[PDB]
This record gives sequence, C-alpha cells and structure tokens, in this order.
Amino acid sequence: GFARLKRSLLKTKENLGSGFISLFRGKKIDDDLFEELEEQLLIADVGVETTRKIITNLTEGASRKQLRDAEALYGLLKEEMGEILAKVDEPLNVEGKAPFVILMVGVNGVGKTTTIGKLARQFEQQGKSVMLAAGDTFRAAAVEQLQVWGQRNNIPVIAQHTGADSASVIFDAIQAAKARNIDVLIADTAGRLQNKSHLMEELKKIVRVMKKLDVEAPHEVMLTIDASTGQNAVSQAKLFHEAVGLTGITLTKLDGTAKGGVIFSVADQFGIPIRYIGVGERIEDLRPFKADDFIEALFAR
Ligand SMILES: [N+]
Ligand SMILES: [N+]
Repeated sequence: GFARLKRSLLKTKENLGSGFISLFRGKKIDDDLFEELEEQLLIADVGVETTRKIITNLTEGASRKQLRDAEALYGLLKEEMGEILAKVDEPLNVEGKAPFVILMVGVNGVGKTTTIGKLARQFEQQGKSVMLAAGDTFRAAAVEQLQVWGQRNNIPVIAQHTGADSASVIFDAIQAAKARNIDVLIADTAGRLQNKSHLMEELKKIVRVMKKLDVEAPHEVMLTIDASTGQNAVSQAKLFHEAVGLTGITLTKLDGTAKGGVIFSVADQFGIPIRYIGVGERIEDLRPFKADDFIEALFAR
C-alpha cells in the first residue's frame, strides 16, 4: 500500500521525491541545477557517496535522452532512486528450516529486543512456531523484556543467569528448537559499541557455535538500525557488515523523521536486503519492505 505509506514519509518528502518538484520548476539542465540537487540530497541524509552516484547517473541519463527541461529529471530520478531500492527488495522467507535461525545484531539503544518481539508475534500470528533466545546475557532488562513477550504470547524463551555466555545460551536454544520442532528461532545479542572488537568477536563466536549444530545457521543475520539516527545508521551497518556479514536489515523510526533519505545510503552502500521498515511503534507498524510502494509514496504528486 503506497498510499498508506505517504503519511509516514511526509517529513522525508520535504526534500526527496515530491520535494524535488519545486527545485526543478522552470529550470534548465546545467551544472548549477545538479549542484542544487546535490545539496538537497545531502540535507536529506542520502550520504556523500550515494548522492554522487545519483547525480552521475542522472546527468548521463538526461544527456542520453536529450532532455531539455529540468522538470523531466523527475521521472529519471524516480527510476534511478527506485532502482537503488529495488536491488534490496527481497522479502525475508523463514519457511522450511528446523529451525530457521535469525541472529539479531545491532547496537544498544536501537530497539533490537522490541523488534524481536514484534517479529515473533507476527510469525506466530502467521501460524509458525517461534522460540526466542535471550543472548544479550549481561542486560537483565533485555532478558526480562524478551520474557514478557514470550509469557504473554506462549512463546518459549531460552535464557540463563545474568552474565552467562551468549554463545552457550544460543547453543542451548538451537538444541531446544530442534527438539521441539520449532519453525523460527530469533536470538537477541549484546550491543555495546564501547569495545568494538569484543562485540564482533562475541558475534563471531555465536556464529561458530551455531554452525556446529547446523551448517546453514544462522539463516539470517539481521541488523536493526534507527533511521532517525541519520549517518549513525550507516556507520553501524558498515561495522557489522564488514566484521560479521549481514543478510537483512530492519530500519525503524522512519515516520516523522526528515532523515528517511538514509534508506538510500544503506541500500546503495551495502546491497543487503531491507526486510522490514518501522513506520510507528505498534506491532502492525513494522511492515515488510516493498521498494516499489516506498518509491511510489515518496514520489507521489
Ligand atoms: N499467556
Ligand atoms: N547466508
């Protein structure tokens, strides 16, 4: 539903999508125009490298089509920015594994635990059996939050004492999931960026332990990032992807932020599928990402 998404993206539409119309009105296509467009893309948090790529491709496309009027750049931009998102438009498919293991990674303070609970409830409402692993083992509040989701939804939560070894919790959870014929296992993890090497080594150890039980696990390594944090979301994605290897992204807090343009930077810089976008705080506001809906909402005029 592109039309539902329009309200969520209003603040982002001030600079991107329909926000381009006033910039192009009555203008010719020249270096000054492309400089104005660069400024607007950057203020929208599209990022230096992705902005340069967009401008380069737009310039080449306009020249090849022999466009005269800047108004005609709008459709080329819609296509080119749409292609950026189309390259990461693969939905997450959790079917057919015993269990399908989602390792949730990211920094503290981006809502990883709440996102896990929302996804778990969604998979359960779809008829899948879910289990949760409380792998953020030194943060009692994170463990308790996961246990709240599990208790109210009759979803099992595997946890150990505060300070337990994360890899051992997740190992025990995979064993329990296999014993109990679970369809989907979602594992929380630590997120302290104070010691980056320690965090990445802990995640790598978790992955090695999983692989001993099922060489296909983890089936998804999902990053959660917060769109309202702007370029911090991009730097977080780079850290986890270069160190561990991501296979999916959930981007939260897109509603009301004018920094929604960061989705283009995340998509272009890393090429990792964007699985879900958050457009509100409720379970139902965590939506499967549809790049074409997103572009249509952004560029609606
Ligand atoms: N319950
Ligand atoms: N993978």
